Parts: sequence; C-alpha cells; structure tokens
Amino acid sequence: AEPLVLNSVIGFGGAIENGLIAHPDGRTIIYPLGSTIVLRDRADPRSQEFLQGHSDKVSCLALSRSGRYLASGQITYMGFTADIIIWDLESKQLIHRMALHKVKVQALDFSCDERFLASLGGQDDNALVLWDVASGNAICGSPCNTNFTNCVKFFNNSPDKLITAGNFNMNVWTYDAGNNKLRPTDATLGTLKRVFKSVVVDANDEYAYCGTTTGDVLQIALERVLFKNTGPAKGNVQMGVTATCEVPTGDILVGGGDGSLQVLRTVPEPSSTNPKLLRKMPALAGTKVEGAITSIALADMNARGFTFFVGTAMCNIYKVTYEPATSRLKEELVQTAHNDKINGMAFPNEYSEVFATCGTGFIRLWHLTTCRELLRIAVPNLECFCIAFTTDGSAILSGWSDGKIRAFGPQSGKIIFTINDAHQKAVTAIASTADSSRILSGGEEGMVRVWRIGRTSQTLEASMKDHKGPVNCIRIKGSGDECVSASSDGSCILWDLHTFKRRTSLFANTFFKSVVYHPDESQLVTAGTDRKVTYWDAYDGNAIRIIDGSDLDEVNALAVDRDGEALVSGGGDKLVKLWGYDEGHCYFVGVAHSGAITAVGVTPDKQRIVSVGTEGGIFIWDYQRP
Amino acid sequence: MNGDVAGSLFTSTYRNVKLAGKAPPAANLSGTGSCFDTTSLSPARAGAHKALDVQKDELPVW
Amino acid sequence: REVISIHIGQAGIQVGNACWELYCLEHGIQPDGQMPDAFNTFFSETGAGKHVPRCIFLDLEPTVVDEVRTGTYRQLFHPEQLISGKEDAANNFARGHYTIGKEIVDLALDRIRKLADNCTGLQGFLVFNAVGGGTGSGLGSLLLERLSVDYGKKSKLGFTVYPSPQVSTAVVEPYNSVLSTHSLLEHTDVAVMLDNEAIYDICRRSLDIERPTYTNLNRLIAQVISSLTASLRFDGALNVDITEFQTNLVPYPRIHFMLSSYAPIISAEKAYHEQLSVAEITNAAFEPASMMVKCDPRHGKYMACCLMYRGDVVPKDVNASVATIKTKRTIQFVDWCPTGFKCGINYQPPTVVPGGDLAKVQRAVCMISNSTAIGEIFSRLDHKFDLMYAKRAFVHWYVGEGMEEGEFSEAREDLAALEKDFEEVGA
Amino acid sequence: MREIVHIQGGQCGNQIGAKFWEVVSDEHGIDPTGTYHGDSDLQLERINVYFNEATGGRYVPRAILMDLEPGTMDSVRSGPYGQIFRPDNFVFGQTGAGNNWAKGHYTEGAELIDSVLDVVRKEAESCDCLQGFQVCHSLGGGTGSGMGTLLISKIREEYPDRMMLTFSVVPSPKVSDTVVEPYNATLSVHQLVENADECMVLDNEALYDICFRTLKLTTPTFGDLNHLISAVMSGITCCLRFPGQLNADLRKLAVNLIPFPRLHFFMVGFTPLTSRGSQQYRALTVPELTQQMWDAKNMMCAADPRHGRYLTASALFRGRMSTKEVDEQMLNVQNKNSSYFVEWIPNNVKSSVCDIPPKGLKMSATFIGNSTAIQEMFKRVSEQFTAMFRRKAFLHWYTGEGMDEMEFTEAESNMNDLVSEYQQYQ
Amino acid sequence: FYERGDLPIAVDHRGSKNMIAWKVDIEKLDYHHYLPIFFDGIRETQEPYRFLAVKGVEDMLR
Amino acid sequence: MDLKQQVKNYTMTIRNTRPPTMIKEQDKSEFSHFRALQVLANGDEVPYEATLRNVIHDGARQPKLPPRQTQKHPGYIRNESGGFF
Amino acid sequence: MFKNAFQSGFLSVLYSIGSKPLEIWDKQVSNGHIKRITDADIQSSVLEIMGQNVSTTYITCPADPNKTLGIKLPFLVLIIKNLNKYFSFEVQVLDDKNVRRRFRASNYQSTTRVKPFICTMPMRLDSGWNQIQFNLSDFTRRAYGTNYIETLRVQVHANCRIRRIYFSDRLYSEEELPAEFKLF
Ligand SMILES: Nc1nc2c(ncn2[C@@H]2O[C@H](COP(=O)(O)OP(=O)(O)OP(=O)(O)O)[C@@H](O)[C@H]2O)c(=O)[nH]1
Ligand SMILES: Nc1nc2c(ncn2[C@@H]2O[C@H](COP(=O)(O)OP(=O)(O)O)[C@@H](O)[C@H]2O)c(=O)[nH]1
Ligand SMILES: [Mg+2]
Repeated sequence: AEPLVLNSVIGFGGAIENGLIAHPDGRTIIYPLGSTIVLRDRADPRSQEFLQGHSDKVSCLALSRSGRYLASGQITYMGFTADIIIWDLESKQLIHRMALHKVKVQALDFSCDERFLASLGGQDDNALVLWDVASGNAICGSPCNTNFTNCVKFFNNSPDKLITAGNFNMNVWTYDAGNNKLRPTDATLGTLKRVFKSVVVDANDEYAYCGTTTGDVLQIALERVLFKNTGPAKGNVQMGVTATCEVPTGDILVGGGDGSLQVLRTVPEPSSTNPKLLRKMPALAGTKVEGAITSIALADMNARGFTFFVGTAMCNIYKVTYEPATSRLKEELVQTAHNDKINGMAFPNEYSEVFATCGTGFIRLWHLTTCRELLRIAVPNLECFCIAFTTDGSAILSGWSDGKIRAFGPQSGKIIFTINDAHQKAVTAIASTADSSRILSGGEEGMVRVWRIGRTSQTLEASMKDHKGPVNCIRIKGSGDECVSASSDGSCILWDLHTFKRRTSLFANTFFKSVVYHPDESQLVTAGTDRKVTYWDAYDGNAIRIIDGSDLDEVNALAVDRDGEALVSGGGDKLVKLWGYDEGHCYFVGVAHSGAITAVGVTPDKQRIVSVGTEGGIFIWDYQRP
Repeated sequence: MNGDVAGSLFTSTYRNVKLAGKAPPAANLSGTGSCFDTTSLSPARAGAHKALDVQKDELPVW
Repeated sequence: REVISIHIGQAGIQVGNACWELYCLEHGIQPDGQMPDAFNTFFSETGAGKHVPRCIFLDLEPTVVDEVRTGTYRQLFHPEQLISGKEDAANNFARGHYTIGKEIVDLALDRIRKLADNCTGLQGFLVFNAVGGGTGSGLGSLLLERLSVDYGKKSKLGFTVYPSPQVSTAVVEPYNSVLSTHSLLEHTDVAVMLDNEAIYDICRRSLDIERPTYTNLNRLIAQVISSLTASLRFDGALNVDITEFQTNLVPYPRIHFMLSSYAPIISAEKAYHEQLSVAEITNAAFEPASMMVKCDPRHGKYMACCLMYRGDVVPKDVNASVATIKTKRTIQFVDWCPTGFKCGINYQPPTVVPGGDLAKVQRAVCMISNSTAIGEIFSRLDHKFDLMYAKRAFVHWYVGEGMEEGEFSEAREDLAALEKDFEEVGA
Repeated sequence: MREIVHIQGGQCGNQIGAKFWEVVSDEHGIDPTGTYHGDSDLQLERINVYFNEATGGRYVPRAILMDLEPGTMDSVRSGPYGQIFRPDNFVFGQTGAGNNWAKGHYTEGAELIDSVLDVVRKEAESCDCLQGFQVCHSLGGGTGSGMGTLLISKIREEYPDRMMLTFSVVPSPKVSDTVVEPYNATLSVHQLVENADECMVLDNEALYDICFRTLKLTTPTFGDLNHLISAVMSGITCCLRFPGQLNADLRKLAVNLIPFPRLHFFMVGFTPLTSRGSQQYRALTVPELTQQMWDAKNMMCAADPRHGRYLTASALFRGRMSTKEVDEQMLNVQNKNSSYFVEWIPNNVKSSVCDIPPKGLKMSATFIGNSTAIQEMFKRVSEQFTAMFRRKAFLHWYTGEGMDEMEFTEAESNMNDLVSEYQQYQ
Repeated sequence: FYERGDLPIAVDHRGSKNMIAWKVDIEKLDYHHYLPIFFDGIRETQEPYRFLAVKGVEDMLR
Repeated sequence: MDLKQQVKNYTMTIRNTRPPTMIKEQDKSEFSHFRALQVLANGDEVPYEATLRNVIHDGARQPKLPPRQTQKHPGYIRNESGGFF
Repeated sequence: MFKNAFQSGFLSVLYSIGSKPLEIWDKQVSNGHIKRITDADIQSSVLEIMGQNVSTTYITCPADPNKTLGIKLPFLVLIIKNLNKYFSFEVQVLDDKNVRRRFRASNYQSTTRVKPFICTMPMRLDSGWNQIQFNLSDFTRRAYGTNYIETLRVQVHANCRIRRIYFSDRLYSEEELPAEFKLF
C-alpha cells in the first residue's frame, strides 16, 4: 500500500497542437502526457508532480498571462461531454471542472486580465463558449460557423477575441456585457479560400497572423478585419503552416508543417515604387527540424538572443536560440520519445543500462542511467510487436505486423537476417533460447514456430498449432527443452524442444496475457483479463493459488526478480503493483502512466523497475524490498 | 509569326498580372492625370538613355 | 532433362509468382539466388553462386510485372526475363492477337530462343495462361502458333484457367474462351483445365479458410505443378517423364483436355485428425469434391488416368488401391481402354510453404485424367457464347480491331465439331 | 506509362476539377505547393499518369483549364491546391458565353479552340503513351457544354485511337438553375453520342438527395457535392495508379460495359457513405459495401434503376479484401435480383480489386452501371425541348447567331431514336 | 556474334543428337563471312556454344 | 521493349550484380557516433545530438493499414458441417 | 548498355515526343539553348539545339563518357530540319581490328579527308525537313579495308531541329517504313 518512489520519466505528447508551454516566471516547462500534464524543472531534469483528473487524453492547454491559472481539456468517447479542468499552479488542485462540449475541446485561451476563458470544441460541435475563471461558470455561447473552426486567441486588451475556421472563414468576436452576447464580424478575404491552422495576436493588437494550410502566413489587419500582404516571398513552406509564435520584437517565428523554422519581418514596405506592398521577406531561414512542428513557446528573455522551445509531431523537444544581431538559428534537441503507443520492451541478459523499446515503425536503444536515447532504426511504415534480445548480445529480434521477423545488430543497427514469411499475419511473441541457435515465434494465428538460425541461412522446424487465439507471450526455460505459450484461448501450453510436442495445458476462464517462470523453475505466474493472478506448479501443472489483485480491470504485465522474492505487475489501470512472491502482499505505486501499462521489467542488477504504457512513456522506478 | 498580333494583348497582360502572379511593372504613369482630360505632355524623351553616371567620389584612385 | 515454363497474362504471372517461390524453397535457394544436380531442370547456374530460372513472364501492362521487379524476388529473376508491353489487350482477343501481338511476340520468341539454346536436354514447354483475359488468350495463341511452327514436335503442357459457370469477373470471356480454344485445339499436345469455382470450394471445404485470396489459389496450383514435375526433378521408385502424358493420356490427336485433382488437401488440425494412408487418398483423389475443375465426372466416362505419388509410398498398396477402384462401379471407364491407369512414384514428400495452410503430409497424389465431363463444359461455354452472338453484341470491338465474323462462325462450328467428337468417342 | 489528360470546361467543370486535383494530390501525397511529402513508395511509381515532373521536384498537374471569364480562373487559383497549376495551362477567353450554346460552339469557339487545341496537342506530346482524354463539364452551361463539345469533336478528329471519358452533369427539372437547359443539353447530347466513347452522367438532384438521406448533412454546399464527384473520379482511375489483384484498365472497363457503340451512358455510385453519427455503429465488410452499392438510393443520377434493366455493370473495389467474398457477393446479387438484369447477356457484373484504399477510410468501392433506365432522363429533357420547339420560344438568340433550325430538328431525331433503341433493348 | 544474335542458328533438341535448324538455307549463305566465325568458335568449352560451333562447321563443309 | 524499359533493365542488372546493402540510408556514421558514446561514458558535457544516431531500412512498400480481420466471431458463420475454421 | 537489348530492324535512341527524350543523352550547352517546341510545318514537337559556336553545344548519346552504347545495326537515320546554318554530327564505330574510328558529317566543308581516326565528310541538304541515312558499314569498308562491328556513340551539334533519330538494318523505303518513323 505504501507508494513507490518514481525515478526518471521519458515521454511526452507532441501530436497535440500548441501543447508544449512554458512558465512565465523562472524554471518550469509543461507538456501533456497521455492524459496527465507533466511539469518539469527547466533547469535540471527532475520530474515534477503530475496533475491527474482527466478521464481520457488531454487535447489542449492554456496558461494565464500571470501564470497562476492553467486550463486543459480532454478528448472523450463519442457521446460524452468533455470537461475543461482549471488548475492552480501554487496549490496543484483541480479547482473547476466544466463539461459542455460534446466530443472534444478543440482549443482554450485565457484573458489578459485573466478574467475569462474561451473554449471552442468539437470537430462536429463547433460552439464557442466563454467562461469566467472566478467560478466554474460559462458567460455565453454561440454556434460559430458552418465549417469547423480550429483556434481562438484573445487580444491584449481582452474585450475581444478572434477565431478562424478549419476550412474557409475567420471572425473577430466582440463581447459586450449589455446583452451578454458575442457579436461576430467576419474577415474580408478578397478571393482567398485558405484553410487556417494557427493564429497569434500581436503585442499591440494592430494585426494578427494566421498560418494557412496552403503553406503561407497571412497577416490580417484588425478592427476592419481586412487581409494584408501574405507570408514568405521566397515561396511557401513545404506543408501547412502549423506553428506560429511572435518574437518580442516586430518579428514572427513560423514553424512549417515539415520541420522548417523561419523568422519573418512583419513591418510592411512598398517596392518597385508602387502603392503595392511586397511580400514578407524572411529575415532568417532557420535550420530544419526532423519532426513536423506543432508547438512553439518563447522560453527566455536575453539581450543577446531569444530561446524557444519547439515541439514536434515526432516528439522531439528542441531549444533554438535566435540571435537578432547576426541572423542565425541554432537548434539542439533536448528530449525525444515515442510518437505513438509502444508495446513490448527488452533487457540484455545480465546488463543494466540498455533498453529495447519498439513502437510503430521504430526500434529504440535507450541508455537507462541518463535516459539519453542512443540508437533508433526505422522501417518506414510497419508496426512492431514483441521485441527481444538474444542471450548472446549480437542479435536483436523483432516481430512486425506484416508477418516478418527481422534481426538487427545492436551497434550500427545493420539488419542481419529477415524471414520473408514467419506467419500469415503479425507476430506477437518472439523468444531466444540460451544457446542462441533456436528462436521461438508466435503470431495471431496461434501457431508457435521454431526456427534454427544457421550461420548463413535460417530454417523452420516443426510448427505447432494448438492455440486458436493470438499468442500473447512466449517464455523459454534455462534448458532449451521448455517453452510456454500464453494465448487468448484461455490456455497456456508447455512445449518440448527435443520433441515438438506438448506436455500439458494450463486452462483459465479468461484469456492468458502474460506468463513468467519463477527463478529456478519451481512455478509459473500467469496474469490475464480475468483480473486474477494465478500460481501454477511448473512440473505437472495445477492451480496453486489465485490472487484477486487488481480486480477492477485486466492485468497484463508480469516481471519477476532474479532471486524471485518480488513480482512486479502491470494493469489495465494506471498503477504498478509490487507483490512479494511467497505472499500476496502489496508495495504498489498508484500515480503514473495516465494510459494503461503494457509492459514492465526489472533490471538484472535489481536496482530499478521500468514500465511502458499505452501512451508513449517509459517510467524508471526505484526497486525496493517487498 | 502571328496572324493577328493584338490577339494576345488582353490575355497576356492579364496572365502576367494575375495567372503567373508576377509583379507587374507599373511605372511611367506620372503626369497622365485622369481620363476625359488631356495628359500634360512631359518634355522627356522616351528613347534617350540618360544614365550619365556620376561616381563623383566613389571613383577609386590609381 | 530440363523444362522451361512461360507465363502469359495477369493470371499466369501470379501463378508463376507462387510456383517459383515453391521451387527455390524445395531446392533450398534463398531469394537472392544462391544456395547456402536436382535443381538443374529449373535453375541454370551461371557464373558462380547464382541460379536463374528457366521462365519468361510476359504481359502488356507494366503493373504486375514491375511488381515482381520490386517485390521479394528482385535479385532472383534476370531483369530481361520480365517482358512488359505498354498497354493492355483489355479483355479483347483481337487486340491481343493482332494489334499488339505483332510487336511483342517476336521479342518474346527471340528471347525463348536463346533460352532453349542455353538448354541442352529440353524436355518440353509448359505454359500458364488464363483464356478469359486479353493477353493470356490473344497473344498466348499467337505465341503458341509461332512456337509450333518453330518446333512442332515438342510437347506443350498447357495449364489454362477457364471461366467458371456462375462465378465470373468478366463479360466477354465467352468470346475470348472460344477464340482461344480454336487455337488451343491444334497447337498444344496436352492441355489441363483449372477452374476457379472448384478451387474456391476446396479452400472453403477442406483447407477451411473462409476468406481466401488469389494467393491461396496460386499456392496450391503451384503444389499441383510441382507434384507432377517432381518425377523429373527427383529420383523415385517409378518415375515417368513429360513425354508420357503425350502418349498415355491422349488417345486421339484432338481429345486433349484433362481434369486435374490433388489430395490430400488437409489443414493443420485435420493432419493430427486423420490417419494418412494410401488407400483413402487414392479414394479422395476421385471424389468430385477434390477436383480443380467444377464438373461432375459421374455424368462422364473416363478415357485414361495418371497418378503421380510423392513421399513414403510402396507400389503394393497403390496396386491394391487401384484394384479396389477398378472393381468399384461408382465410376465407369470406356470400352476402348481396359488398362486405364498409369502410376508413378517419387520418393520425396511434398514440402510446406511457410505462410501456407497445408500441413506436412508424408504422401500425396496428383491425378490427371481424361473424361467426357469436359465435353459437358465446352457445351456450357458454347451455349452462353451463342446467346451473346445471337444479338451481335460486342462484335464491333473485334471488327473495329480488324477481324470479322468469319472466325466467329468458324470457331463456333469448331466447338460444335469437337462436341460431336466427344459424344462419338464416349459411346 | 498510360496517360490521362484532364480537361476542365465551364464553371462547374472548373470547381469540380479543383476538388478532383485536391483529392488526387492528397492520395499521391504531394503538398499544395507541388513537392512530394508522402511516406510509402507506392505513390512515386504512378504519378507520371497525372503529374508531369517539373524542375524543383515539383509535380504539376496535366490539366487544361478552359473557360471564358476571369471570375472562374480567380476562383481556381484562389482556393488551396491552387498554386500547383501551371499558369500557361489557363487557356482562356475574356467575355463569357453565358448559357448560349451558339456562343459556345460557333462564335467564341472559332477563335478560342485553335489555342486550346494547341495546348492540348502540346500537352499530349508531353507524355509518351496516351491512354485517353478525360473531360469534366456541364450540359446546361454555355462555356462548358458548347466549348467542350466542339473540343471533343476536334480531338476525336485528331486522335481517334485513344479513349474518352466525359464527366457531365445533366439538368433536372427539380433543380433547374438556368432556363435554356433543354436547348443546351439536347445539342450536346446529339454530339456526345457521335464523338464520346462513354459518358458518366451526373446530376445535382441525386447528389442533394444523397446528402440528405444517407449523409444526413444539414447544409450541402457545393464543396461537398464536388467532393463526392471527386471521390468518384478518383475511384474510376485507382486501378491505373495502384497495383491490385485484378487490375482493370479504362479500356477494359469500356469493352466490358459497352455492348453497342451508342449504348454508352452510365450511372455511377460510390460507397461507403454514412454519417458521423452512424460511423461507429457500422462495420466494414464487403456485404455492407455491396448492399449500399446496389441500392437505388445510392445512384448519382435522377433515374431509378428499378424502372429499367441493367445491361452491364461494373464495380471497382479498393482495400485489402478477399476475392472469394467479392465474387460470391456479386453472385448473390445477380441471382437474387435476376429479373432486373437482361437475359441475353450472361455474367453482367464485371468486378475488380485494387490494393490501396482512399485516404481516411479502410475500404471503398465504386459502381458504374450501363442500365437502360437512363432513357428516362433523356425523355425528361426531350419532352421539355419539344414543348419549347413547338413554339420557337427563345429561338432567336440561337438562329440569329449562325445556327439554323435544322440543328434542332436533327437533335430531336437523334434523341428520339436513341431512347427508342434503349427501349428496344429493355 | 552469337550473343549479338545475327547468326541464323537454332537447336532442334531431338531425341537423337540434336541438329541445327538453319533459319536461312545453307547453300546461299556467305561462306567468306561465316566459316571463320564458326571455326573460331570451336575453342569453346561452354555447353551452349561448342555444340553449335562444331555442328555448324560440319554442316557448312558438307 | 521500348527505350524506357531498356535503360531501366541496364540499371537493374548493374544493381543486382552488387552485393545487397543492409542500410537504405545512413545518418552520421558508426565511428563518429561511437566516439560520442566513449566521451559520454568517460564523463560529461556531451550534447544529445552526438549520442543519438539513427539508421533507416527498406521496410514495406505498402502504406499502413489497420490489420485485416480474416475471421469474424465464430458464432456467426460456420462451414458446411460446422466448426470454427 | 544496349548490348542486352533486342536490336531488331528498327531501334530508336532519341524521340522528340516523350516524358524525357534526353534521358540517356548528356547535354553540353554553352552559348546556346535547348528547347522542345512545336514546328509549324509538321504540327509536332521537335527538340531544338541552337548555339552560336557549333563546336560548343552538343548532346552526346551515352551520358557517362566512359560508358558506351553498343549497337550492331548498319544504318543510322536522322530526321532533321535544315536551317541554312552550320550543323554537324559525329559517330564512333568499332572495326574488326578493335580500333575506334570516327565519322563526322559536316555542313560547312568541301573536302573529304581520310585520317587514321577521323573521316570528315561534306554534307549538303535540301531546304525543309529531310531524313538522312548514313550506311555505317559501307563507309567503314570504303575509308578503311575493315568492316563494321559496333557503334559506340553518336553526338549531334548545334543549329538543327531534330526528332526521331534511330538505327536500322535495311535501306527502308517509305511505303515499307512504318507510320511513326515516317515523315508526314
Ligand atoms: N487462378 C487465378 N486466376 C486469376 C488470377 N488473377 C486473375 N485471374 C483470372 O484471370 C481472368 C481474367 O484475365 P486476367 O488474367 O485478369 O487479365 P489478362 O489475362 O492479362 O487479360 P487482360 O486484362 O486484358 O490483360 C479472370 O477470369 C480471373 O479469374 C489469379 O491470381 N489466380
Ligand atoms: N456540382 C456543382 N454544380 C455546379 C457548380 N457550379 C455550377 N453548377 C451547376 O451548373 C449548372 C449550370 O452550369 P453553368 O454554370 O452555366 O456552366 P458554365 O456557365 O458553362 O460554366 C447549374 O445547374 C449549376 O447547378 C459547382 O460548383 N458544383
Ligand atoms: Mg490482363
């Protein structure tokens, strides 16, 4: 019951528009993880307390100008109103929860005097609702447009606001406390039919800048809402303009949809001796970024340069310094993580500071001690499943969704061999035997295959098809004879190397997910969606004892210590259980992985526990006695 | 070799100003005044190349 | 002993895409083209540490061809084997036989020329084409004509895909099938029918896949071809060659249309289920629920039959099995042939393809027979052919290409004459 | 290798084409500036069909824009995916025809078509092996129908051996915008039956009906109607641009669907079409696609197919599918509704499978039916034409420009014998 | 020259020792241009080539 | 057949003779990246840029689909006699 | 290259109607220009090479200078337009003695020289379009006792409008020539 101390945390969401946001004062960065926002000390990488409270993924963020109040919204199941939560950054408490938007809250924004909030929500809802922050009340609401709208922003005097469509319109909404209504005036685009993504208001509200999807910045003069010269004269940007921030000077830093940064001069100028203004000439074409830019935030105020924190859809936080004296951008990425959900992780035998975490299209070799990612190899568009080292450090085996098993080298990531058909579909479990000559594979078909890897060829030996469900896990014994396969049938099979046969089959009402040998092959520990951990006698097969731990949702991760005194358990919920082996007892930790945890392990030297959830996060814990 | 030369005047000018989007050179409109009334004829000569470079002090010295 | 195999059309190249996968799997050839004497009938070893197949894939669209060029077997085929035109025949026999054929066929046969020249003990040709399509029928018939005027004497095993009665993916395939058969008659020596309804039922019934793609069809067709060519590839207790089908199965110079079958088509669980012996698989190879052409041979009488065996098979039980069958009366032979069977045994069992659904069986049978059920099939196609020609439908596409109605009428009366010959021989 | 040249005429053609090139560029993964930014390599191999490669790794569309007023050209360059067109492709008049078929075929054609022919001919020789021409236009407008029709006649006079598609909307009395709709449609139909290879007739009443019932949208703006027609046109050429298990060329579709050189007027459909509110309660299976496909309320014409017979039909599927399911489903729909097909043509359903679905979905299809219920539409127009031409109403703006009365009488004759021969085959 | 393919030669592949199908007739052939070629090909030991060379020489001389 | 395909074939014959290449594209180099690991293990002051090295392989040509469902719930459909395929 | 091709009666190396006509040719333009325009007398797109100095601007047939195309066809046929300017074209050929001769046909010389590596020939043209046929084998047999084996490269110089340059095996006449190789 006692909470487990949480060491380092690696992972953040970049897919969210304008998600990465900085604190107005001092050292604090904050980004949304799966369904909980995470504070971090800007100075040193020491994780800060998380803010729980969301039922599902957070999909927007907003911070007051003073930095006292913070607002966030979530995306929910279709048909259930999503709620905005307002936190206090002095006392980290859920202060107000308000649910009006049907499906998802598209974006939020604070007033300059922090008196009001604005929430626009729903790819289908399309309703703008103004809230007051003093109490969880909503002032007035209005259906915005026919086509959907993306982002809103308040002015810097804050009677008014401006909103833009996804598709084809843009309005400025003024608020008067006489009717308690919102009066819109739509912009006068001469003939342009652009698709807007992001908008930012100036430091003095004279213009606004909206990034179209066509790839150009559009400057809109305010008050008459009349459009003004367009963005980069030297062609557009390679994708839709997706990120925009305003330099404290008369400049705007725009991040295109394909990892491109540009500083744009905003002061107008007539050229060719004409009444016509020329296009905004870019004062500096910043260096490129690998990921699609989604979030830009101005971090620091320094007279010799300005630093910005830039998030990417590839989930790579960059710091960029802009020196206005000599026009150049220097970029250093400080953190990276997974973009999509991850599944499966691996440990090298009797080695500590290496991780093999593989999500969609990527294998990643992490260094545990510092969390600095070392090596990432990508197959373009494919889904990775069960990853596993070989007992000898050479091969890193990885299954894939197309049904091919591929083995890579840990250094240089050079693929050594591939099986152009391991299964008819995705393979879900792969295991290396101690002598590294045999390899066990299991796909969704439910067939367990064994492959003998020859020094230049790889051949298939007998393949058994006991299961009718997708094989969920495969575990081999110290000697090469024994391997157990856990599938969604509700059965676990024990096999025999010397004769490709089965001895017995463990049976449960619910599908078996994870299965682990006890050290020294005395017993088996199985966990499934029956919410019930089960001990089994390794030799003849029998239900020793059924523990009802974590009855509320399914349990899919079992890890066991090297001696076998403790047993780490993942769950369908967000908490990590730490049981003693001989007795059903708890030492668990609750607050982590806003999304369900999918795999967990303990380092061979018994110092740390490592967990990976259905959101792109890896949580290094501190191991202790049970 | 065009059968009718003026057949392109409208479309070609409209294309450069709008289709291609290139900046249209819009000069030599000084003194034209309004329509309905005579443009004051300037004494300038169109053909003459009155560059007459003056690098008074920008000339380097031998 | 070497045989070369050409593939013509969209179907032919995909069947070959499965055949050559199975071949390199049997002789242990990695897809890059090297091993880590039995192969010599298919793969010539040129230079050093390299095996190239004896085949040409040809088609007029580049789509499926450069799919092979960029698929798994890039390094395997020599890039000049894969002929590709510019535009389809598009279900038009005359377009495939006169317009584009005249430019592509010379390149094709002057490529197979140096194929046969590199060969030394050429056994024969075997072609793969679907007559429902445009190229596989049109320029397939053009190529067969020019191959017969070149060699003539040699056996040409044709594994052709016919349209099924009710399951169909084209509309003019009656026209294409009849015009192809008008040349399939007097050019090929041995022509094996392979329909699609029958194979769908097989993979639904025995292999119990409910959603089968063309991949599964092509896989077990590759099994049939390998099962009837393993006699040349490996040494058996009783091996029979490709020139034997020419002799033992074709009693008359025009009656060469063979119903094929294969057993045991068994899933992975039914392998542990059933006790695999020789008597029952020789029985299973005779029921219409295991044949590759959708027809009922009970209505017909057999003319000749050939049984290839693979695996651990002694000749005693096959003697007993065919004894019981010849004593059975559920199937009847013709009076013109008392000895209607031809056995053949090979030692090696059939292999499994990782990614297939067939389990490792110790023994297998491949039956290639002759009957008058085919005489029923040709009447079924001819009936629906005259239905369309009664209204002169679709004729303008052919005439617009340059052909006329003369070859329509003469192909029609040709199938009529063939029908008369089938009903005359069956008596 | 096989090349499609796209021609857009009139305001409707230009706005449809704007959405069509939008969807195509989205499928092949090129940005609205003209650079490839996809990830898979299936999209590189088959952009030569639609985009002449240009310096800078820019793929510009192979389309010829054709109209008479600068208003539509501004609306073309305005919207997104507007900066990708080559500016010299904008073949272009100055005044506008405005619902006058004579002004689209005798007055302005004689001085605009030399120019548009030179760009089309020059664009044809820009690619190696032509597959066919593909025009999108209307039959009611003036600058679209008249100008496009004389273009069709000149092209078929030049390149008689290449296929020809015409995506043509037709007037309906319920959605009747202009007034001389029969005067423009009849003369265009009389010319399309003698020059076009096959015609994919569209109509706005059926599209609005579809958006009311199946989509359940509140306000169907023109952006949505053109989006559906855009999905149909992308469905008809998915096979040339993507490998599949049964590839169907355009000429392969023509020979399977045209039994007689004049019986080439199709009706088109598209699936899956469901609201957001029902996107979650539905599955993605071939029967679900097929039940929606053969539904009479999913045709994009104002012609009930149950009021006539199907001569031939074709279906183009996209997505990882099982061909056995495809064939047996077409087998079931052919055996259950046996009375609605014609008898003297066996196997009236040609089908095809492609291995790439359109973006945003898991699986899709496209129905193209050469039925004989389309003669209802042509009767519905010809009866209006006769109503006016007994009076000679509106006739003088036509006969005063060079056209004679014999054109109208012959057009009536050709429309009448055409619907008579559809009725004969019914 | 055989690689280039200008030789009117093919193999019959008969049951006996295969013979040479001569595309053109042998009598009207130019011997000044071909005899040296075939006689130079006798040095070959590769299976597809030496057979053709020797049989062509034999047939021409006969 | 045509000039286009002929030059394609020439290029591909050359490309097939060459031994297969393990990497489609290589970022940085193994040696440069290896040194960064050495200075990291030796001490501090190593930018994240140097340690993180990425490699890209061929992978599948296809775009990405959600996995196809071959079989539905066994209660809905059975073969002729019965059973769950 | 071109050594594993078929090399039938006709072989086209450059044709002015295609997605990339100069796909194998390596252009060398200096004080000149290259275009694909439409000629007003045949209503077709021709490739135009025009430069001040004839010796500077040209287009060689195989792009990589070390790589050499090998073609065994006797006759070389060019379809060009005479612009009353200076124009030349050159071909390398291989003899039976494994030596490389060059044949340069030029518009602006009168003499006919025979040199160990180069045979320079005069060439006169008509006014409009014209197809020229070269007969490589006979020119080799005349300028040297040797005979023809292979053509290694071909290169055309400035001031000409070219389209469909191609090899052949016979002196084809018009009626027996196919359509796409004919003039009109
Ligand atoms: N057995 C089998 N038959 C196929 C396969 N693919 C296509 N077919 C058959 O081929 C017939 C039509 O001809 P296709 O092969 O598709 O095309 P084609 O023969 O090249 O003729 P064109 O399309 O005009 O070029 C159809 O009846 C299909 O049944 C396949 O993968 N396996
Ligand atoms: N679907 C669709 N139909 C249109 C559009 N614009 C016009 N139309 C239809 O086109 C018909 C008349 O065409 P018209 O505008 O006169 O063509 P044009 O004047 O020759 O360019 C009317 O019935 C309109 O309903 C459009 O953007 N989408
Ligand atoms: Mg085909």
